[PDB]
Amino acid sequence: MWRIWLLFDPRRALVLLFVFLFGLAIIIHFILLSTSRFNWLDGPRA
Amino acid sequence: MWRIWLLFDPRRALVLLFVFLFGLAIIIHFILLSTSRFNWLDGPRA
Amino acid sequence: MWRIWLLFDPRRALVLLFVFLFGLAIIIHFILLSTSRFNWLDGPR
Amino acid sequence: MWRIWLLFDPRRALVLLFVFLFGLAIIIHFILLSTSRFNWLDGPRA
Amino acid sequence: MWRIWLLFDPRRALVLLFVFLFGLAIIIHFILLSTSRFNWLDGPRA
Amino acid sequence: MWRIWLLFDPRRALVLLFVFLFGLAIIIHFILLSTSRFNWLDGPRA
Amino acid sequence: WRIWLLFDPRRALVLLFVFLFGLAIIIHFILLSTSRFNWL
Amino acid sequence: YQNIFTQVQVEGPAYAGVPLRPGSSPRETQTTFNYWLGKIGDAQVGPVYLGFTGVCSLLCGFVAIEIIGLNMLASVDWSPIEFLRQFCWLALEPPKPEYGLTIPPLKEGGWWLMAGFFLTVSIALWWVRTYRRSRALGMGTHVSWAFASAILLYLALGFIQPLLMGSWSEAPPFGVFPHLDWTNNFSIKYGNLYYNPFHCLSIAFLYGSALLFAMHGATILAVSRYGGEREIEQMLDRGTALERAALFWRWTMGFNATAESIHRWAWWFAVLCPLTGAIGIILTGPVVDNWFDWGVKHG
Amino acid sequence: MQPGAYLDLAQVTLYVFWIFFAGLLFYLRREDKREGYPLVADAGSGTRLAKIGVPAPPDPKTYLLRGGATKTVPSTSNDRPNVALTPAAPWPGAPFVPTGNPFADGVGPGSYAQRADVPELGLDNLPIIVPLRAAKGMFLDPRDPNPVGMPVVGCDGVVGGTVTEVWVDRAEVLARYLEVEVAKSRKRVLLPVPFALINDPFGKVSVDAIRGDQFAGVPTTSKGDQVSKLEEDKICAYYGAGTLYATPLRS
Amino acid sequence: AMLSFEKKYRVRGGTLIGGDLFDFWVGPFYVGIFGVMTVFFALIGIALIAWNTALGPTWNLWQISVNPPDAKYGLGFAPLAEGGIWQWVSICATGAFVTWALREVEICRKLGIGFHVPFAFSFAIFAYVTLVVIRPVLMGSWSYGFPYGIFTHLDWVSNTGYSYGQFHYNPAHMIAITFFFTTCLALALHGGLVLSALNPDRGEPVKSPEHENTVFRDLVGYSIGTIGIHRLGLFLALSAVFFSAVCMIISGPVLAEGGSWPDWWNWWRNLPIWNP
Amino acid sequence: ISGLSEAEAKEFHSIFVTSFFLFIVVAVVAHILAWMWRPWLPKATGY
Amino acid sequence: ISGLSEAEAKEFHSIFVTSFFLFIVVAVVAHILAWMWRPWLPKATGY
Amino acid sequence: SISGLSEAEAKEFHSIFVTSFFLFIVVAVVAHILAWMWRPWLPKATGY
Amino acid sequence: SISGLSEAEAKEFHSIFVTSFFLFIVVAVVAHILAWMWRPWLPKATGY
Amino acid sequence: ISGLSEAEAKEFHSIFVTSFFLFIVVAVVAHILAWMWRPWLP
Ligand code: BCL
Ligand code: BCL
Ligand SMILES: CC[C@H]1c2cc3[nH]c4c(c3C)C(=O)[C@H](C(=O)OC)c4c3nc(cc4[nH]c(cc(n2)[C@@H]1C)c(C(C)=O)c4C)[C@@H](C)[C@@H]3CCC(=O)OC/C=C(\C)CCC[C@@H](C)CCC[C@@H](C)CCCC(C)C
Ligand SMILES: CC(C)C/C=C/[C@H](C)C/C=C/[C@@H](C)CCC[C@H](C)CCCC[C@@H](C)CCC[C@H](C)CCC[C@@H](C)CCCC(C)(C)O
Ligand SMILES: CCCCCCCCCCCCO[C@@H]1O[C@H](CO)[C@@H](O[C@H]2O[C@H](CO)[C@@H](O)[C@H](O)[C@H]2O)[C@H](O)[C@H]1O
Ligand SMILES: CCCCCCCCCCCCO[C@@H]1O[C@H](CO)[C@@H](O[C@H]2O[C@H](CO)[C@@H](O)[C@H](O)[C@H]2O)[C@H](O)[C@H]1O
Ligand SMILES: [Fe+3]
Repeated sequence: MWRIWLLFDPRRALVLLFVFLFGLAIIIHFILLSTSRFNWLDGPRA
Repeated sequence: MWRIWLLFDPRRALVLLFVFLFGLAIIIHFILLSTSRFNWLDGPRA
Repeated sequence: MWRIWLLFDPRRALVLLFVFLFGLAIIIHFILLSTSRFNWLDGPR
Repeated sequence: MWRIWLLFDPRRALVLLFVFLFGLAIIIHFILLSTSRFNWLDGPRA
Repeated sequence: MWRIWLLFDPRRALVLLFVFLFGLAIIIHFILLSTSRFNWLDGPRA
Repeated sequence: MWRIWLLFDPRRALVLLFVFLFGLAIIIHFILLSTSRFNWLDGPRA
Repeated sequence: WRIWLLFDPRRALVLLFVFLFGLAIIIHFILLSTSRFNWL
Repeated sequence: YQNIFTQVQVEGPAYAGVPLRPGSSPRETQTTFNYWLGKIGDAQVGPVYLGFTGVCSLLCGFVAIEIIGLNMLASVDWSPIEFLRQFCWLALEPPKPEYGLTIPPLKEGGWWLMAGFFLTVSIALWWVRTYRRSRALGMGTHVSWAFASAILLYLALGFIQPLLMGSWSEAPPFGVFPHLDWTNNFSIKYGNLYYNPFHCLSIAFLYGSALLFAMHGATILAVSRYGGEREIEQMLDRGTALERAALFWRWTMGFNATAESIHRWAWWFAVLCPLTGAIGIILTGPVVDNWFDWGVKHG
Repeated sequence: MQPGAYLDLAQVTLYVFWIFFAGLLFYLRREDKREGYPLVADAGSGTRLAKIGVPAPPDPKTYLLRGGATKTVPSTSNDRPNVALTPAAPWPGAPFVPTGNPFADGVGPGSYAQRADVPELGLDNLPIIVPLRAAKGMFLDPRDPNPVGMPVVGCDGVVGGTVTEVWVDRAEVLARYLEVEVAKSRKRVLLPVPFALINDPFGKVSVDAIRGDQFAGVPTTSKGDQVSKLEEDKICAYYGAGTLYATPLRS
Repeated sequence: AMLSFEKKYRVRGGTLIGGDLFDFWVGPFYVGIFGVMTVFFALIGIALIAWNTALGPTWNLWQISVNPPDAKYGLGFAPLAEGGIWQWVSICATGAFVTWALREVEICRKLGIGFHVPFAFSFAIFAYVTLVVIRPVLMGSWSYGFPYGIFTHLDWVSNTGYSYGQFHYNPAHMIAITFFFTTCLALALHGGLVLSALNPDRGEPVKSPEHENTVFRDLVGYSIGTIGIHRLGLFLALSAVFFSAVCMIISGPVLAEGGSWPDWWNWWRNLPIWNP
Repeated sequence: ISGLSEAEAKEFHSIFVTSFFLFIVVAVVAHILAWMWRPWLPKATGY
Repeated sequence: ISGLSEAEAKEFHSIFVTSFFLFIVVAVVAHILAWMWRPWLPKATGY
Repeated sequence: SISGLSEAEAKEFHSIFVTSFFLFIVVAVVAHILAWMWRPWLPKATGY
Repeated sequence: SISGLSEAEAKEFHSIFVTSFFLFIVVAVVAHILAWMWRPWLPKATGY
Repeated sequence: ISGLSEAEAKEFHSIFVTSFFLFIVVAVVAHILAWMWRPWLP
């Protein structure tokens, strides 16, 4: 077993993991959507 | 009407009345002094 | 009218009245001194 | 009139009077010195 | 007039008088040094 | 005049007098050094 | 010695030393203020 | 050791609080304990009584915040990306000058006017809530009258000075950097606000409140080993802690306060900061339009 | 005044403020004088007339307490005017020297006020500073160390006693005192928490104000499960005396 | 004279230097060696200010100004009539502030209390030293210190702020302002709370710390307590001053003098998340 | 109450009225002199 | 009896009055000399 | 009973005080005479 | 006494005090003579 | 001022100084490697 759960109660060390994963997925989608090549909505500029 | 002094102690009533009356008198004097017509010191046309 | 001194301590009343009188006299003097007609030091100009 | 000393501590009243007199004297002197006419050190051009 | 020392502590009065006299002398000297006519160090242009 | 030492303790009065005299000397030396005529280090501005 | 009946030297000496040091510093800074005696 | 933190923290039952007068409703029952709060202070996080005035205050305030946010989202074409990018630069701007004190079109200051109305109603309701929460425990209303000073500055900034100037366009926008720019341009447009004397006084009282609260906090922490933090009891029955505090300040600067009058000093400095501020703002434009010219006229 | 005059509304408002603020400073400095007055004139000063200052102290202020009781400030009975001190010099402003033992006299950093010899009752008319054995429902929150059991040691490294109980404040959950079974006389004395380093540096809790034996002299509380305001000042004052008068030969 | 309860505490000992030579009071004031030194420095400084004014055009209190040296002197001693008086007034002022903090330390030792007040004053001393010593040294000339004048140092603040575009966009400056406004808020709250408990509504008894906790809860949401409030107040004021000092250190030594604080924020607008 | 007996009150009040009246007389003489130096209260067209 | 006795009050008041009168007469001489130096109270047109 | 002293002490201090005050005033008068010899003050309304 | 000096000790201290004060004054006088020989002060109304 | 004993202060200070020294030695090796890349003194 991994006792990082013992230092970190999963009741909080899993909701923070999820808010972080959500923030990361949002950031990556935003980056792709800001590029001209990888935009899938109004995709390529110029 | 004398029963009013059963509600407010005459001491506080009197000091607040005096400060209020003096403030009002000062305000009115300065308001007049700011006008042209009712300025009694330097007179009109200013 | 003497009964007013039953309402207010004559010491505090007298000190407050003197402070008020001196402040009012100073204010009136400075107001006159700031006008051009009633400035008695330099004069109308 | 002498009864006023049965009310006010004469030492405190007297040092108050001296402080007030000195303050008034230096204030009037400074006012005169700030005017052009009554300046007695440099003279009338001020 | 010796009765004044039945009112005031002559020791504290002496120290206060010294402080006040020195402050006044310094003030007057600096006033004179600030004028042009009575500046006695550099002279009549100040 | 010797009676002045029945009023003031000589140690503290003497040390305070020395501090006062040193401060006065420092101030007069600065004042002389700030002028042009009495700058004994660089001389006048010329 | 008469001054030593006052001002017991076990404490009236380090004060004199810091005073002398402060006065020396003041005079050196005043010298550096000028151009003739600025030795730098 | 010094009392910046609590070495040993005891924990017990949750306190429901003082019972109220027969004029209120049953309060909440959250009463949770946060460890770090107890590390720096007390640990309980409730129970927050939220009655009628509190609920209507939050409703009006969130109406205002919703209006502001929807306008900032519309001003950016509803793009959440561009909203996150430009957030600190977005604002619901005040009405245009051409409209004076009328109700302008929604996109030209009508939305600003409605958000300002609802924010003012929220703030007045919160003030009423502070008043009632104090007088429902039998306490004085000093906190409410300290809040009224901040409210007076806020009204002078957004309502009174725009009234006396005859135009809603004088008022700040609802945005972070844009309201900073409003502050700057207000100083620039009306001379130089450093020569507004009531601005100088407001700054004096702000610096003095910082100074005073540093002094007072440091003084209470310095005598906390003698029970100095129990200020009410030290005032009702003076102990050696408040004697030592008074003596520290009397030997330092020649005069001291008591356990109660120091808090009068505190209250009055903190209150006079926005009072003089509101006066200086109401004077800026209706009375004085160039403060540097006024200062030259005087000094 | 008029648009061209030298007098205008802004400076009139400023002078109104200056008057109001001088009045307010007078009022505040007057409120400041509700304790510690009249002044005690020192050597070489006439003591016939009182020294008060230019804002004279106001009339005594009367506070209403919960149980219909009443307290009038200034608290002149708390002053302890005459104590065991003698002037180090005949001139004014000279410091005083403790004639006896400053720990027992209560002078200097060891001074206390003659507070009421009754505990603080808080809100439910019960003492707020109580041993944990007397406040059921509270617990030391084992997130932090537990002082009980640790033997308390003096400033010179001599063990003074053993921590027996933690005294806490009710309605402000906080540890105020550690009860200490003194070394070998079967006596319990209080130790203010701010005067102790309850961290277990090595194994114990350490107090650097007094040395190990001095724990015998800490003023003891008359009751066993409650402490009065007077005993509170006496204990904190006994520990504060060590800040200047103990220095337990640790050189 | 003494307060009615003061005689217990006016004991000998607790000084740092000098022994019992200066261990005495003058009226209310404790003297110590540092009290003599503080009055010495303050008086030399005030006399130098008066002399600089005597050399100047006006005695108007608002227009009195002791100006720092010209930039041509860099970080060296300037002649007394061309900026040296400013340097010497600065030395006297820093000496006065330091000996004042030390006299407060001596008083703390004599009373047997903590040293929180001199420690907190050291933060204001540090902010002043940042303004007149650290920042102009980092920027290479004493001409960057502010002039000692009631309304000329306001002009210095104005010019310094406007030299970086708009100083509002200085981030440490925004943090410092937040801390000052929160300090004023907390001072009003604390003063009003204690005054409410001590001076209650008519017919009411003096309230207890429990009522204070209750009303503080209903206002701010939670409770910090009687010691927490004073801790928080000390921390808020000290961090306001510390971040003001940081604010000034980063503008001119770090961000160039003709720089722009509004433009510094474009690093956020130009992130690849949303830039193109 | 001010802690003053009615005998003290009447005494203080008589002295106070005398002083107030002398002050008023002096002020009236001062205002007559001031008016002789510079009259205020102009006409609506100025002095 | 806010500090003094009847006799002390009378003695203090006599000394106060005589020294206030000396102050007044010295100030009157001072103002006569000041007026000889430069009169104030100009005409409505100036000096 | 008085504010501090006895009439003997008061009179002794007053004797010394008046002597010192008189010589201080005499020195001041000599100083002012010399100052006036160096620079008179109080100009005419036109100047010096 | 207030200072705690007997009049014997007060007189003894005062003797040395006036001796030192007068030596200080004499040194100051020769210093001012030298300073005047280097730079006289007190100019004419027109300047030096 | 911050509630903390002299033992904790001294041990934390030892830790702080050794951390500072390790930081500085890594700094100087980074500088010499950068010099291997670019000698910044022409
Ligand atoms: C037109 C201008 C004229 C002039 C016209 C007049 C006229 C008219 C009058 C005077 C009067 C006076 N003039 Mg003149 N005077 C002029 C030039 C001067 C000069 C100068 C350097 O040129 C000086 C020093 C003076 C001085 C004086 C005083 C002797 C006197 C002020 C009364 C007084 O002292 O009340 C103060 C009295 C006290 C008792 C104060 C005592 C203070 C005590 C000791 C405690 C104070 C504590 C203090 C606050 C502590 C701090 C001190 C600070 C460190 C300084 N004049 C010019 C030439 N003068 C007045 C006079 O003669 O009155 C009798 C008067 O009517
Ligand atoms: C270039 C900028 C100008 C300048 C332009 C202005 C302008 C304009 C103003 C100030 C004001 C002030 N200035 Mg300024 N100021 C300048 C330079 C300075 C300097 C300096 C070191 O140079 C300092 C220390 C200050 C400091 C100050 C304060 C003393 C004063 C603010 C009082 C206050 O506490 O407001 C804090 C309190 C409030 C802002 C009101 C309280 C708000 C309400 C009550 C709370 C509502 C919260 C709400 C419910 C939350 C939700 C809302 C939604 C999210 C929207 N200024 C320069 C000269 N300054 C103000 C003032 O009063 O001056 C006269 C003001 O209007
Ligand atoms: C003495 C003057 C100082 C002062 C005093 C003061 N403020 C007060 C009080 C007092 C005495 C209260 O009793 C009252 C209070 O409840 O305090 C806890 C309050 C208060 N002062 C507040 C804010 C505040 N005070 C400020 C300033 C000042 N307040 C002065 C410096 C400022 C500044 C400098 O801008 C702000 C932002 C609130 C916390 C509170 C009043 C709350 C209120 O009216 O709520 C209305 C409800 C809504 C708008 C709904 C939404 C609520 C949330 C948005 C609350 C968020 C609070 C805060 C985090 C906002 C910060 C700014 C935002 C843009 C992020
Ligand atoms: C009939 C009329 C005439 C009556 C009305 C008359 C009234 C009386 C007018 C009074 C108006 C005056 C008083 C107002 C004064 C203005 C204030 C001084 C503002 C200054 C400072 C404001 C900013 C610092 C705060 C802006 C808010 C924030 C930046 C944005 C929040 C919105 C979003 C984030 C919410 C996210 C939400 C989303 C969209 C997701 O859902
Ligand atoms: C809630 C706070 C207290 C309640 C409000 C306080 C103020 C109440 C009285 C307000 C009185 C109206 O005040 C008056 O407003 C009008 C228009 O609004 C201004 O009238 C003028 O303002 C300016 C003047 O250049 C121009 O826009 C225009 O010419 C005209 O509108 C007056 O100059 C002002 O004196
Ligand atoms: C017993 C006491 C003896 C005291 C001895 C006195 C020691 C000397 C005191 C230090 C004085 C140094 O004085 C000053 O120092 C700075 C700091 O580098 C020098 O160096 C400075 O030069 C120029 C300006 O001159 C600046 O722009 C530059 O940034 C800085 O390097 C100054 O040119 C020199 O004038
Ligand atoms: Fe407090």
